[PDB]
This record gives sequence, C-alpha cells and structure tokens, in this order.
Amino acid sequence: EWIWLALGTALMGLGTLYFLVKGMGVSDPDAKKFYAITTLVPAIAFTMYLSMLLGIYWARYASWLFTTPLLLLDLALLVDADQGTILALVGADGIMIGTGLVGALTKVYSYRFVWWAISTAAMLYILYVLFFGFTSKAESMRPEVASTFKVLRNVTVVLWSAYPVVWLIGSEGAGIVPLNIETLLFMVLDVSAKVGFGLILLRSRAIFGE
Ligand SMILES: *C/C=C(C)/C=C/C=C(C)/C=C/C1=C(C)CCCC1(C)C
Repeated sequence: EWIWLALGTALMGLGTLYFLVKGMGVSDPDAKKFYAITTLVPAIAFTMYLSMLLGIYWARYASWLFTTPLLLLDLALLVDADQGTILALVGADGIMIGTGLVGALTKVYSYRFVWWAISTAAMLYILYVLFFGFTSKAESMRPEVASTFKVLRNVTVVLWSAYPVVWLIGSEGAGIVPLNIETLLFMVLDVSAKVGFGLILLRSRAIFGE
C-alpha cells in the first residue's frame, strides 16, 4: 500500500511540475487561466498524498472536495458557460462530496443509504449537464473547443462514475475490496482524473482565445 501512496505522490508531483513549467511564457490571457486551474488541481492532490505518506484516507477525501469543483470550472470555461450554470454545478458538487461524508459518518444502514443515494443523484446531475447541456454549447463553438471538450467530457464521465462503484464495494460500502487494493484503485482514478485530464487539456490549442 505504501507503494500506491508513493507512486501517486510522485505522479501528481511530476504532473504539477510539468503543467507549471509548460505554462510559463505562455502570454495568452485565456490560456493562462486554464493553466492556473489545471496546475492547482494536481498541486492540491500532491499535498494530500504526500501527507498520507507521512501519516487516514479522509485526506484524499478532502482533496476531492477542492479539486472536483476546479475540474468542473475548467470544463465550464472551455464551453463558456454562464455564471448561474457554473454555480449550480459547484453547488451540486458540494452536496456530492458533503453528503458522501455525512453518510460515511452515520452507522445506521438506512440513513447512510440515503446519503450516498443523494450523493450519487448529485453526481448524475453533474454528468447530465456535462453530457447534454455542455455538449450542445460546445458544438456551437470553434472546432478545436468542440473536439477537445468531447474527449475531456468522455474521460470525466467514465472516471468520475467509477468512484461510487469503488466506494460501495470497498471498505466503506460492502467490504468486498481490501483496504490496500481500494487505495490502488483510487490512486489510479485520481491520477487519471487530474494529470491525464490536464495533459489532454493543456496540450490542446482549445485553451487559446485565438
Ligand atoms: C481527483 C479526484 C476526483 C475527480 C474525485 C471524484 C470523486 C467522486 C466523483 C466521488 C463520488 C461519490 C459518490 C457519487 C457517492 C458517495 C461516495 C463518493 C464521494 C465516492
């Protein structure tokens, strides 16, 4: 298990580093914003994984809290979403992570069930907006934006959807998957949803205003 935390810490660190060095010199106003957000995401995750190496897993949970909203912000800027829609998204994301925590805090099966069901519901509203709401908006924009958004959209829906699955069969849910393997799983997902995500976005010309 120490290997998963170490490997994760290194991958987040190197990603943050790459994104950080790549964005320097880049003078495009529009582009600089994507770099700021995208470098911050893996920087926050790196800090938490490094903390776990020195340390339970609620640390990684705290990182989801800060990062998921930023990843959503990245997507919203890509398709030039209006203020209202962004707020609703981050609001629902806040409920997703918040109720996920509340339920993992209640011992009675029935109460918890509802918290994690409410959490999943908020997650589905988010993915619905991204898939249906954001896609229509993206297709009315520059080809580069439409195309890069579609990939980031597909990566996000698949990866994000896997979290509740792992969690339910893991030590927090049914207790099927061992605590060490669960850690393996979440690190791969996290590295994918942030570094893999950032790589796709930042190596694309869609971030420039033109
Ligand atoms: C870098 C980290 C990312 C992208 C983390 C994403 C986490 C989620 C989408 C978590 C979702 C959950 C539910 C929908 C139900 C309750 C349990 C959670 C918190 C695992």
